[PDB]
Amino acid sequence: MKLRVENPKKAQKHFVQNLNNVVFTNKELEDIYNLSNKEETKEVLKLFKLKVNQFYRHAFGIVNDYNGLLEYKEIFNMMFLKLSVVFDTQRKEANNVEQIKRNIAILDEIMAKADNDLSYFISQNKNFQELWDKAVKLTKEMKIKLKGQKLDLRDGEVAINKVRELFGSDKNVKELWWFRSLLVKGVYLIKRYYEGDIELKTTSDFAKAVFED
Amino acid sequence: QSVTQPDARVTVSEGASLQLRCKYSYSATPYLFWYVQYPRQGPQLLLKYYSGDPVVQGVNGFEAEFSKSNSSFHLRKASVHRSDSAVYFCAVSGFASALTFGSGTKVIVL
Amino acid sequence: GDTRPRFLWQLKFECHFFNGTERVRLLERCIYNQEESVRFDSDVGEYRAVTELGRPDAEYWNSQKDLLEQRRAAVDTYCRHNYGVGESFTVQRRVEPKVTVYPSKTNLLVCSVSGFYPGSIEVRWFRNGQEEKAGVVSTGLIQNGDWTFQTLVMLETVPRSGEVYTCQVEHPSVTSPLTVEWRA
Amino acid sequence: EAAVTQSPRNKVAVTGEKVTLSCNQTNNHNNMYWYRQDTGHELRLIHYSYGAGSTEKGDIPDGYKASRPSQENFSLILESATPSQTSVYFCASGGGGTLYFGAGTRLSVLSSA
Amino acid sequence: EEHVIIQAEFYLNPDQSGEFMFDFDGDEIFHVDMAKKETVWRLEEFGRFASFEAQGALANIAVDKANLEIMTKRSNYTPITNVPPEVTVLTNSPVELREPNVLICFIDKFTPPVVNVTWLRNGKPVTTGVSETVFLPREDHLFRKFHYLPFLPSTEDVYDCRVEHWGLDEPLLKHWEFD
Amino acid sequence: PKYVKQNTLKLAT
Repeated sequence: MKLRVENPKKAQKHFVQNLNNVVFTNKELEDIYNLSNKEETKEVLKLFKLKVNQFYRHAFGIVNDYNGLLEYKEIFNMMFLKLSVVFDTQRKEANNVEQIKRNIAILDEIMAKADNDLSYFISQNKNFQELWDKAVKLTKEMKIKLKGQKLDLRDGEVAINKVRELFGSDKNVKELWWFRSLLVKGVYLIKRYYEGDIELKTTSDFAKAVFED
Repeated sequence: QSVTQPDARVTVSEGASLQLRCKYSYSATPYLFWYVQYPRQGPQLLLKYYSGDPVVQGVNGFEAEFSKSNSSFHLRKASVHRSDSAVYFCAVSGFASALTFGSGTKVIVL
Repeated sequence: GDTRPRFLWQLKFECHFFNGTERVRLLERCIYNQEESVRFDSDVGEYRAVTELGRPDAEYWNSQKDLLEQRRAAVDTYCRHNYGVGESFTVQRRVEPKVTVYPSKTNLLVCSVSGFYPGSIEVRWFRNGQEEKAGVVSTGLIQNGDWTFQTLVMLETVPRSGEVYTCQVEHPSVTSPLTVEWRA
Repeated sequence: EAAVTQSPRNKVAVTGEKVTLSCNQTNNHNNMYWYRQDTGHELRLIHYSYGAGSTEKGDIPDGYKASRPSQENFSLILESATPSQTSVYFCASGGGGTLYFGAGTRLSVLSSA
Repeated sequence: EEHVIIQAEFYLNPDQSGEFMFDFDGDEIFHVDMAKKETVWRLEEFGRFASFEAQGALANIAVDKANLEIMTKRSNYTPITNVPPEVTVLTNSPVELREPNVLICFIDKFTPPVVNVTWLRNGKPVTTGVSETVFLPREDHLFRKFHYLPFLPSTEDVYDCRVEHWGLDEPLLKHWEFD
Repeated sequence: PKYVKQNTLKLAT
């Protein structure tokens, strides 16, 4: 399985996987930005907001694609716990351009460190690696077994039904909710791609693994 | 208020044509949706725009155009069947895949 | 004025070394405000609540096999490891003491040895041959914060011209005891 | 059976009472949301969850607490009900781009002279 | 006992201040800067011989902050009791007019770890060349902090180390002057 | 030669 970081440096567990309400709301974020109330700041402030957005997409990007890997919450929560610390500085240096740039470089590092720890736990769970790949396999099989198949979105559980239909007997599909969840996600991708939207290719590590070779 | 709807309540005599106005704000990689909610019910997917053909091919003779230019996602239908007397909400997808709905326009077909 | 109450949390990981690294004790402690609530003493092997507030933590952490495992081996992977890492500029650090004597108002004499490291030092007050001990008063070892020490060993005195008061000190930085004579 | 199953359908609570709303989704979806809609307005999310064990705050969390004990259930909790909480609540499911809402729940908090 | 190495970390609310540092027999080996998120060696030399991944401090402090929250609540919002500092001022070595020396301000035995320190020369604030240390640990869980003021010994100059801390009843000024 | 540190752990619940 292709990792986000090829030779992962060992990852640490802080046992923070059960934390909830770690994601900052838009109101909370806006209160932080409103502290940067100066013309000289406005330019970099825009850069800052972009990073936070990228940051959020990166975090959920991991949960959407790897919720099957146990340590996924740990990695996700550690990201937002660290981000909470960066904001302590932001709140004290709201108009310090250089420091705001530094905070931006730190968010990248945080993301990079998450990609690293992710690649590490995946490289410690061959089982998961196989099952993930099998899902990309069974989803590719779906790219064909759906050519002219009728797919009605706006109606209940069409996806899981089409998954239970095409593979409802597979041991993994039967015992692993996370395996099923990847398959269903795939049916939405197969359709959305076939409807003139190659954007899907680079929307996630799953979409990228399925729409290639 | 990423998305905005200026039309509170728009009434149109049956058979006619209707156009619900919707302009967003995310102005980046908009994931625009339209939802319809008939009385005593919960919003239903009316039509959605991913990223491709700016003209969204909805259902029940519905269509919406995504003009990054005017940064709007207006909704319009050819003939306004009286079976369309309900409220309409346009919205955008969030970071956690949550929908942020607009004010909402109520349509009363005569 | 800012008078909002404060809440503090401190975490300490203490590596205690005896005779090189032959004996190593690791003490991990959690402190809320100024009260230690829970700890892990490598001499014990498991976390122990120091306070009722800390009981939940001792129970939770001791339920983690992989955690107790890492902690029980930290004397090696963490303590001994970090010791070696900086031994050359910490354990083996040595800066020669600057010694200079002079009188003060209050008679009263003061030796004053400064800028030395480590802090283990001996200061002896001599009156050309003998060694006073009743009038000797020390301020004690003083850590300057910059990896150097200083201490002032004073001396009650009733001098006569021609006398030779001398201050001597021995410190790991030098093999032969330093000496500074005083004339009066 | 419904894909998204809310419950109860109607609820009348005395100001101060503890109210719990349930939501079941058999779509094998990971994301689940809770919105509240005041008559004549849009849906505003209270809390959301991206999987079992998870729960994050939304645009209007004050007064509410959510819980996601299993992949299929996401309940909304009202510790001490207040008249302002009188409204219609909708639950939603998600895994594929769009959100699949439920029937809805009418809640009325009485009392307070 | 012969040596003690201490990894000391703290997080303080509502100031949202955190610190990560290593201690050797009471002296600081290094600490990583909150904001800059970089390892700062107490003595320039140390960095020539050792290294630390600052990012590790970030992970730790992040959990430390989460724990302060958990703990504050579990304790029922029991606030910390202020303990005033003990201030002493003295020179780096014996003074001699025309001889460059350093004035050291010792702030000891206090908590919480928040203090304002300003140097005064004849009543006027001096910042030129001043330097300071980060909050150092103590066995009783209180803190220590050093402030330095390079200066030129004189008979006319009269220094003051002005210290502020919630533990005090008023700012504390510690006098010092040649002779 | 890199200094190593102990990981901070999340308190119970």
